[PDB]
Amino acid sequence: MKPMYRSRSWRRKYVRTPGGRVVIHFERKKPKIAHCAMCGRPLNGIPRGRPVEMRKLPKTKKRPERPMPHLCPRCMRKVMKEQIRAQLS
Amino acid sequence: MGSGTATFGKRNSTPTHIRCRRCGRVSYNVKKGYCAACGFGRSRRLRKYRWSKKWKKKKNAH
Amino acid sequence: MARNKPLAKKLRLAKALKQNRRVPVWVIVKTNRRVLTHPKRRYWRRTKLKE
Amino acid sequence: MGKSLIQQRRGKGSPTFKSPSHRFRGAVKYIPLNYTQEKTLRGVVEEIMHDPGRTAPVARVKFENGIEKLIIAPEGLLVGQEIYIGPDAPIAVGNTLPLAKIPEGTYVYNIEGIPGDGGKYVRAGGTYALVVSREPDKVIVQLPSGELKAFNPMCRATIGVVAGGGRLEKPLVKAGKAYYKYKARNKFWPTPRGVKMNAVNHPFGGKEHHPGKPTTTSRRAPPGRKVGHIAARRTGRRK
Amino acid sequence: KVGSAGRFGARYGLKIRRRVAAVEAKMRQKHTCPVCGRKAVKRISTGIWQCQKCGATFAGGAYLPVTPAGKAVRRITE
RNA sequence: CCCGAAACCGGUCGAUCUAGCCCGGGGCAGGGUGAAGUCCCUCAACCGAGGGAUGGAGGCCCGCUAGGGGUGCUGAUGUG
RNA sequence: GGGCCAGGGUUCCACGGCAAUGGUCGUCAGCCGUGGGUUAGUCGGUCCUAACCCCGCCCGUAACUCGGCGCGGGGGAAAGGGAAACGGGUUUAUAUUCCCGUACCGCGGGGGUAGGUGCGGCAACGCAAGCCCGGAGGGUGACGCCUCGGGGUAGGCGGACCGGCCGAUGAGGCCGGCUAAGCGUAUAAGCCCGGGGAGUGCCGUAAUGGCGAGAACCGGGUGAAAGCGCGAAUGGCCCCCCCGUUAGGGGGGUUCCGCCGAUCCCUGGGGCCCGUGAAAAGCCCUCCGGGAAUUCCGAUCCCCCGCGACCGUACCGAGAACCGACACAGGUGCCCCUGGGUGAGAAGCCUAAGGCGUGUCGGGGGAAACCCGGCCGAGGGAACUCGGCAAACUGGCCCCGUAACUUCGGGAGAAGGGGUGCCUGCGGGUGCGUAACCCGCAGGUCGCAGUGACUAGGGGGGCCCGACUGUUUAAUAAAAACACAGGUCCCAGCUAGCCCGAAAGGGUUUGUACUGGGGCCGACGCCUGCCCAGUGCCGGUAUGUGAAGCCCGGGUACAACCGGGUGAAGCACCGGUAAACGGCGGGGGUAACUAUAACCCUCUUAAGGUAGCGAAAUCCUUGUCGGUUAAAUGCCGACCUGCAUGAAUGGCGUAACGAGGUCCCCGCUGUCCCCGGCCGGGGCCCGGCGAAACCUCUGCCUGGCGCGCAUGCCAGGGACC
RNA sequence: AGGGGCCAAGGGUGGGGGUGUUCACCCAUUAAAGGGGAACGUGAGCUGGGUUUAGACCGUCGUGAGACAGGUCGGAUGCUA
Repeated sequence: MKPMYRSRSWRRKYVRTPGGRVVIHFERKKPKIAHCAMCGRPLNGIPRGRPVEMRKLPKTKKRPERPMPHLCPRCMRKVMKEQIRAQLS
Repeated sequence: MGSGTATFGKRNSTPTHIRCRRCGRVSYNVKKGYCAACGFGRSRRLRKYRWSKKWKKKKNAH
Repeated sequence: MARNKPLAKKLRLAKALKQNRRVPVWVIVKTNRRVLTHPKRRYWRRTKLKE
Repeated sequence: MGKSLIQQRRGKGSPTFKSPSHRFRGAVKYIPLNYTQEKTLRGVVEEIMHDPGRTAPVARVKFENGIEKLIIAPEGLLVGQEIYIGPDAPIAVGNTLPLAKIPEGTYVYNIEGIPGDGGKYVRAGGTYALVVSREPDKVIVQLPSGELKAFNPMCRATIGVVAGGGRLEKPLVKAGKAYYKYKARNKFWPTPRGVKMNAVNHPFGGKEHHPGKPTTTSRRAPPGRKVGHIAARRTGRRK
Repeated sequence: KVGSAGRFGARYGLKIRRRVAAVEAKMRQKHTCPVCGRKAVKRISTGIWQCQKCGATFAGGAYLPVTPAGKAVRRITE
């Protein structure tokens, strides 16, 4: 296409027309692994997808059911222990 | 730079100078945003000078 | 791409193109020898421009 | 006569001699609008980063009034250490309190010179100031140069030492690796000598290797002629 | 005899590469976490050290986790 | 009488050449050598000794890869 | 050759031509004439913001069309970030856009139902999302370097089948056999979760290595690419048999099986570091919830109605559309870097798809001399020349073997010696079962030669310089110069020092003595003597001295004016200071003997050349001696009295390194003795095409003369164009 | 076999080693290995090492810039009669 250089948004799959023309297509970059951030671990039940694709996809992928889907269940495993200690005293 | 002038000259290719919104001469340098001839972008005023330049065309016009 | 003209620049290019005609023969009759040569004739290659 | 010199260019703030300020990291602020007295203030080390232009490691700190600011990192800090600011801060390492509140004979850094201006003193890798004597009038602190400056007792400072020591213990290795460091900082280089610079370029030294006039220069000497050993009291290593 | 000094080749001269071989060798050594105490700490970066086990990251010397200057601070007391 | 140059000065106009500085991108066949780091065997109480593996560093080598430079031929040209 | 960015700007495309233009003709064309063509919800612009910029305001300036800060706003990438689409068909020219098919963005409705504003599963977890204006917060957007391994498939090739073709014999070879974006349903190494419970402590990866903050080992969950189906019997390839001036067509059949080998692309580990490696628009979630809720509500679930503000799209993109005045052998970005054979190869050669024969003047002379490219030369082996310059030789690869020196890293691919083809038959490795490759072994055998071509280091030693790599006079000097790492001296407590600015103000500085500013020297190894007299710098200064001001005296009806004290920095003056600039000497006399003088006198001017090194990157001079050459104004080693060495205006020495200077040796060789022949392009002729430099004139030669270095004067001679 | 002198240019009068070298020094040969002139013959012929450009170093000199017929490496050779 109009991008020639193999830039980042540019990257390529070979595409065939049946015409046998064989033309280059750009591909969207492949997904970086969202983190817990409260302790650095890639998150189970958290998708990978392209940052555009997440707009037109489903939200189920985008979280787990437990509170703070952003952090890992074990890190939450800290946080509740703290919250109660906090209500108790 | 000195000789080997042929070997050198692949720029000019890029343009930095045009038909001006204000005057119409060939000097509205796209990069500065300044017209060399008229002074548009730089000044509210037209460029005119004792030497002149601008004046000379105008007298010549008369 | 294209490049990549601005709309106006195309208007200007179009004008220069217009200037790059050859007069018509009838004017010429009307004149009865005459202003000729049409003086502007601009060649794509030969000449530049303005832009 | 000759052109402006290598130093005179520097002063213009022209871009070969302009520090990057967009790859560089925060400055120290302690903030005195929540004052020292009537303290309210603890924070948590949010992360630790390297600051390029300080050539030292620096800490991001998340305060508990809701402001985020950098404080120059002490040695032996953990991420999730609590740093306190005030006088009623514990007397331990990385904690920040006034000089009066700090014991005598303890190592200290990041000392204020005007109360509440955020640290303008001892903010380099591995070096530290010593509190030699304290009197309610004035507290005298001994600086990295061996030299004693009197400061107000109501200056802030942090207990401990700076991190990033051994810094000049390791060498720079090669001209390549060095080139790499100077881009990270700002320091006009490769820097040649005036001695084989032409008479136009530089005040001393001609075509070939030998000095013009003496290297040693006045303290009333002109701009653009104040190069060499500047106002040297002595030179050499002998009687 | 050579350290990590083999990278240098013929070059840099004895003292620098000897220094380099020694300083890198000790830099390579397993270091005791200030946080835990197991021998987990490795160098991420210049002056930045991190313990694999506990995950603690802290500032230290460029080559070593602790410098002799840093060591002095502990000794004066809280 | 007329012409004739190197200047000097004043106000302006250039970093599409080029120099360095910065942002954000991209390019560079193939091959070699082989460091640290790590491992094992056999032989010795230890000290070590012999062998082999694994790993893979370099302002590194070879290289008419692309690309950059331009030493000699004082060659070819030298109103190209 | 294919697709494109900039840039060009109609050069594109058709018809009609050739006066001009095209390095020649021209019926051709990029020329001339005349008409025509670039169509976008889903490509990009436009949006964001970077480095950075401007504007108002504040302020400066005599002032501005000038100037830097601080506020506030706005702008900044047609290769950053970023919403969504492909295929086929059609046109003279355009097309992801027009058409056909299939797919889909944004916003705005509508109709249903989950939803008493979600139900259901111990749990690791299930989708038909989560009422709502508002603002808040939080992840992801989001970024340096290089290996290795894991996956994807573009795609190269053998076998088999189906047609087309070529074809001694009817074999073998060539060829067509395709599947899109969009969906639906599946991804799975990373990464969590239960069970279990680390016995000489076990286990793994290609590897480093994990573990009692959960092992070995079993079940789960969980997030890139990938497969199938839809898309799609179509469409698109490929044939066959009929209709014919023509047009418009018709009916058919094939359109396939594996297994095997790869760039890139995407995903984990890991190594690195005195570069620790922008933002935001947007999503996704969460906190609060202004209000509306049971006649209810809401639409992330379905399905369905409507719409798309604006600019761009041609062609070229190049050894003729760019730029160099020229259609210039120049030189400017990407992408195709994995076509086949070759072979380590994006190498060469040959060759495929594809392109061209307009790198645009032809023909003739077997073409003689001469000139450029290039081929070959006996014998001899640098005798040439400043100089082996040029050129030659070696040559790939495998094996053997490998010195001096050394910073132990290297030197080193030292050096030198051997081998290498085809065939026939085996073995090993990896795997799965005989694939795809790779590594060896034996026998037979041909040539002059087996890297036979192309590709493809000549080697060795001493010395000088500079550590190296890099850089340098873009364009007569690439070096010994420069940088350089390392070393040292110096200055400054940040309200600094230094530096810029007319000013306001500013750089360093998101900087704070492990800083950052300025010089000197220039890697390592060993060292760095001695002098503060002179110059310079620095600190200080009773005393003398030292301006204007003020004071006092005098003068003047006032004033000018005259005199003295008071007199700061500055000077005189004192000390320090040479890894500051710099200096670092002369005569005589003397020792068993002839030599010299270890020895002893003398004086300038601060000190008196020390460690070293030395006839030098030392005059005389080709010193002298020795090596080396038959023979060497050389080189090298030595002595050394150095015309006119010497320690950070660095001394000495130095491994490694060099398109550096000089010398020697071996091989080799047309450099030479001494030149020949050949080949191709010119030369030379013809045809067409067609300039320049420069221009008082011209058939002389020799002597004399003369501005003393004459074709022209003078005297002879030669003399047809 | 010489020394010294006359006639005589018809012919001959070399090759190498050092040097940028005309000169000169040496070697081995040779009959002999003569001298001088021709824009110190010969650059619209070559060569371009040296002299006397612009780079650089050392010594001396000079406060310094900077200099040197001192030493030294490198430094283009146009034209269609």
